[PDB]
Amino acid sequence: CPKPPEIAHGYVEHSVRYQCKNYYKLRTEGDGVYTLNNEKQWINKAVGDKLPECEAVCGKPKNPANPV
Amino acid sequence: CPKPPEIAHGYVEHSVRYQCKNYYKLRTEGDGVYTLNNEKQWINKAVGDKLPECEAVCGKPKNPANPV
Amino acid sequence: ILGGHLDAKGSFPWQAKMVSHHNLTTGATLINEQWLLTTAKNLFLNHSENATAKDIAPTLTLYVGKKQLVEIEKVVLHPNYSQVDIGLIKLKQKVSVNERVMPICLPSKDYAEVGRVGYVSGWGRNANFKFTDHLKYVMLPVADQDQCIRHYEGSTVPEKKTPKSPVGVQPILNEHTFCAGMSKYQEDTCYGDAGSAFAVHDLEEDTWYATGILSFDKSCAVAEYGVYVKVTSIQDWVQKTIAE
Amino acid sequence: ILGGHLDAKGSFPWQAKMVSHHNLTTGATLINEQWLLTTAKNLFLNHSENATAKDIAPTLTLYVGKKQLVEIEKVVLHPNYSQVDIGLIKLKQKVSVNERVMPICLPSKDYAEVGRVGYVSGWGRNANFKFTDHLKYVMLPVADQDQCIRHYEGSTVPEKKTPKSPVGVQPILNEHTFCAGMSKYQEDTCYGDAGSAFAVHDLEEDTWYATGILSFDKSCAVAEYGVYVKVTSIQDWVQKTIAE
Ligand SMILES: *[C@@H]1O[C@H](CO)[C@@H](O)[C@H](O)[C@H]1NC(C)=O
Ligand SMILES: *[C@@H]1O[C@H](CO)[C@@H](O)[C@H](O)[C@H]1NC(C)=O
Repeated sequence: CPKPPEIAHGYVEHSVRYQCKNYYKLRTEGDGVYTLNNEKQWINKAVGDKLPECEAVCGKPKNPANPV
Repeated sequence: CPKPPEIAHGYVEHSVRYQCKNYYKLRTEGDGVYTLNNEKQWINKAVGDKLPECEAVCGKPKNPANPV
Repeated sequence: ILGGHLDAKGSFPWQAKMVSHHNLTTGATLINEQWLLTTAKNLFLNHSENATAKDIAPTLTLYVGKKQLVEIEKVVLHPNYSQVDIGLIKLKQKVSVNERVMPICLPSKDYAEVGRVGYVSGWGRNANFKFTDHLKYVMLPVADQDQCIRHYEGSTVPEKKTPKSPVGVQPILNEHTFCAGMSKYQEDTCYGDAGSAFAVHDLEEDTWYATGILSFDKSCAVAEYGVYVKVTSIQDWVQKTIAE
Repeated sequence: ILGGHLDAKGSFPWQAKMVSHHNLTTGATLINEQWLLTTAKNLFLNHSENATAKDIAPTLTLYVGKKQLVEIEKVVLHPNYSQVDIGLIKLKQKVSVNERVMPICLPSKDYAEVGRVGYVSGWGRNANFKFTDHLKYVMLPVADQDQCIRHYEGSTVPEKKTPKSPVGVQPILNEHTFCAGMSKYQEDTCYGDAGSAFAVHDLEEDTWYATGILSFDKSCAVAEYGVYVKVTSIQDWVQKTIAE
């Protein structure tokens, strides 16, 4: 959504890809891609229905101090 | 949809894959995968926003006649 | 169809049943989601030779699958239908394709080799001279072209030909035509089988192809061969007419 | 911080400002979305030695980024804070990480080599003995451990030590500790800079690491070195305390 257009005699399988905003990183054992199956479930192959996490990035200042 | 769960400090990009039911075949120059961009547009890379078509399969009878 | 087999499994989803306004039954062949192949003689049934294409279309009734009515938009006679007994029917709506309704493929190869076995389905008359109640099919082999011309005409020479048709009425025979002999018994095509496809099963691709459209359907097992229109000889006109 | 530079670009998003209930300012270091490193002496400011962790936590005020208040859940003193001047602060809520608020990484390597230059940011007192209005930083090199022990104590030998601290008050020096000498002038750390990180910039990874936490912040350019807690010497206790 917003609703992919439907085609005659066709059907859509919905995929979703998780990504983290700044200033975060994706924490997951899968590739972040989840596909919706018949059971209203977004399934990754294969961390299962386990969703990813967005962890903060350490020690990457936007404006680092002047070098030594 | 039905709504992929949201994660904190994360976001989703929606993909969609077109496939034809029986007894049809997918007619498209792309791979049938369309990604939703910022402009509410499902874009394939790269047939553009051009949607696929489902064409009927000829000469593949479900119960063919007894062989010669 | 005299003798043969009952289409008990529904193995010819491209077969259509056409009915004229005086209740004569003929055949047509779904080649497309919107188009069907038939013979010009079928379309001129219960008409005068003066009728046009726009005159014929409203007077036709067409069924596919299991007695499923489909609305006709127009018909397109072959520009030379006196030698190429062929017409095209276009439906208003794309027919929904399933296990009972499915077009046959148009061939890229020439399968009309003497001896090749093809399947002919048909709603024509049976051994009792009655239109069949259920769809029937028969396996027929392509016959020698010169022996066929010799049986229905005088000889290969134009200045030596005579009627000689065991059914009286003469078939159209020329370059666009091949014949199909008796299978192995006295089973054959008959009145109303015209418009049906001489279907060839390409075992290399496992695909069924319309190699011919039955034109002469009056050799009701008393003449030797039925006469079919080579689909490869009209494929160019068919693709041009479909668009549009 | 005496002398040094103004944090004009906001280059230390891990720096936090802690305030005691009697308006003394000290430092803390964000190492996590919920956890901060500081010194035990900072937490016992304006308390008695008899106070516990549950006593200290409600009396603290903590700011990150641009004067952004963050609620404290609890504090965890190091089991041996008399030799390892370290405490951990846990926030009730994960702080939102942006360009003004961001944790520093805990190092996997030992960077505390004699001569390595690190950055120390701090809200401590300046040349006028006043708590600074804006965050300042200074670049300091790691000093020789034996020369440091010799300057603040008698010698390396335990049975030969004497006070001798130019500031009177003695720093904690042991195996968990390294020193940082004067940069090049009379600029140094001072009262209130404790709890801040001796940050090392790993040029191979382009990543900033908390190599030390400033413990002894009373060598206000009249004694030689500040004394820092090796983060590598407490990393095991830190990871265990975080969970949980
Ligand atoms: C119809 O007949 C003429 C004969 O002069 C031939 O040139 C023309 O190509 C034929 N048209 C088609 C579509 O076969
Ligand atoms: C605290 O001190 C004791 C000294 O007996 C030592 O064994 C223990 O490991 C220390 N704990 C930590 C967490 O460093």
